[PDB]
Amino acid sequence: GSNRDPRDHYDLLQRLGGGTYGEVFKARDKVSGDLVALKMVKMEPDDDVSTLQKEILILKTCRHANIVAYHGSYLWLQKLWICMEFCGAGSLQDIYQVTGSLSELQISYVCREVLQGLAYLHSQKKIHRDIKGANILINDAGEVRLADFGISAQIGATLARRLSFIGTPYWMAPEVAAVALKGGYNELCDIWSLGITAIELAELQPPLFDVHPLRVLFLMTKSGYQPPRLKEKGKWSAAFHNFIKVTLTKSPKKRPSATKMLSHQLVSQPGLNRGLILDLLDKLK
Amino acid sequence: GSNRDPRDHYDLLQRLGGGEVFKARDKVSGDLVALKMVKMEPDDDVSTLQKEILILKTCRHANIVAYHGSYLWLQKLWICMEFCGAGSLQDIYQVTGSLSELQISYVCREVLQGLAYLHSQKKIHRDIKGANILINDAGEVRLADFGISAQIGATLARRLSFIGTPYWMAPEVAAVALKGGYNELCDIWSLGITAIELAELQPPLFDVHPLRVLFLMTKSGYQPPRLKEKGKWSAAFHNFIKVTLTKSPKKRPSATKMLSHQLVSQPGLNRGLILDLLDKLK
Ligand SMILES: CCN(CC)CCNC(=O)c1c(C)[nH]c(/C=C2\C(=O)Nc3ccc(F)cc32)c1C
Ligand SMILES: CCN(CC)CCNC(=O)c1c(C)[nH]c(/C=C2\C(=O)Nc3ccc(F)cc32)c1C
Repeated sequence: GSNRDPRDHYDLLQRLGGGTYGEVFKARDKVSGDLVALKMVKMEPDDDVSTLQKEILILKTCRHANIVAYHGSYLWLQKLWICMEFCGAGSLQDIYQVTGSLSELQISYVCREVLQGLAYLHSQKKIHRDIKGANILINDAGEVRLADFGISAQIGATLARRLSFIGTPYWMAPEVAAVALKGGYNELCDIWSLGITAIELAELQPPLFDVHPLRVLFLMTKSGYQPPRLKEKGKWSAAFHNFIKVTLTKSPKKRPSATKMLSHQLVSQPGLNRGLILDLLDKLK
Repeated sequence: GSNRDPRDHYDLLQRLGGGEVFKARDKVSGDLVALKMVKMEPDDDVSTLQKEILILKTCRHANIVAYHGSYLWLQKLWICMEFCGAGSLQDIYQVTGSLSELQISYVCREVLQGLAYLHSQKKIHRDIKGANILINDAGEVRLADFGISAQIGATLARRLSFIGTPYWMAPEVAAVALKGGYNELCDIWSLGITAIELAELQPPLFDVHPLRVLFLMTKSGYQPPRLKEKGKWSAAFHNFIKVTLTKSPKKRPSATKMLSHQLVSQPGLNRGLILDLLDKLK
């Protein structure tokens, strides 16, 4: 990247979102006039810039239609600015909080595009680790995009010990919870999270959203633990109930991959296109 | 690193611990080393492992195992390091029983020196415990690695935290299941749990389910653990435990500040205390 003021190339506009992790702002390229998203990562004076730089190189090497495009980065006065593709409708959580439940075909389309993104991430030896409505972006043309590629499947692989992770517990696979008492998870943890995300788009929250997050992880490690299910049987077709059953299979040895899931009836059926989301975006008035 | 068989330079002697480690001897110098072996799959990315190795090459301190080189051969990645003859403190205490207070004080002083270094290099260990603290035949103390960068997933527009063993994790690491993050002071808490582990042979609440231990750390009225038998230990050891086990990371002292504590500043802390403990194995 460059050590320069990003205002040299962009007009900084409205705050789109943020958290403790950092902020994201709308902006416009001064030359082209195209809108972009600018991730702003705040640094402390003693933070190691080289580690941030290393992460950026992953954005420079990975490219896919269903992951937000990367345009460049600016390090300036303890702020790291990352230029990404703008997605006008924000996240699916921003959309379903206004619009209400998504239709079965809208969820089918979302899942297909997210599986295309996951199949790519996984082939590049990355694991997303937090697939959920808030981390799936939608543009004005109704196209689906992941906000990042995740990070390497091998974290601390050279260490003589294992490291587990905590993403958002309601979307975490059982074997990630079990790393607190056993060893190992792999890229299939993202397939379970996609199944919870389908329930989250159908119903307006994931299963057990009112239970404490560490109790949700605890219940997943007990024997006789039953994976979650759609609460209304009649409202959804057999194909959707099966997609939920196979994506939410308890054992990762029996859970299908992103490539295998792209052959499932729910996401292989005709009539899945960006137009179904353009209909969802029309419900904002 | 090299793309060649490590057996070109090393005589492999013994399997040590399962993520596989071998004791070996250098063919030219005759010096013993530990060789870590990582099995790779045909489609694994080589650069990701070699990026990790570089971190190993950049960091150097007496209280972390020395790195000697690496070898890639037929989908096996080998990392050559300093050999620590007595193994881990857990391998030692499972035979010898409880460590003495002076032995614990010397161990903590040495680990704090390693952590102060590790933290100045912007790393976090994330799993300080007896099994991850090595001892050599001379009774010197070494961490088995330098940890990983303090920032993992920093560029992501989301919170993602990487987690060690629940019984040794700080309350703010448990709170990550609800909101926010944590910092390097989580290793100071883990060292306080390790001191109780070396004194009692188990960390606090070892019979409670690991996720239940973490759940209790997020509740209102949570109270940190203490040493069980008050009269066996001096007030300096009780105070060391009290300050390292400060619930709030904002009030918990740094490794540098903990190095001025009476327990680890007292005279007579040297490798001889550990040579005594190693005599109990024989
Ligand atoms: C439907 C609109 N919403 C109300 C319901 C408004 C709230 N949501 C919004 O403003 C919003 C918009 C319009 N874009 C983003 C985020 C990103 C974007 O565009 N490219 C990225 C690339 C990476 C990244 F990590 C985030 C983004 C948000 C949160
Ligand atoms: C006497 C042996 N004991 C039986 C009671 C314990 C068994 N354990 C043993 O033998 C043992 C010994 C003698 N060294 C190690 C490991 C390491 C070593 O030396 N340098 C490293 C550097 C990095 C690392 F990740 C591991 C090691 C073990 C497990």
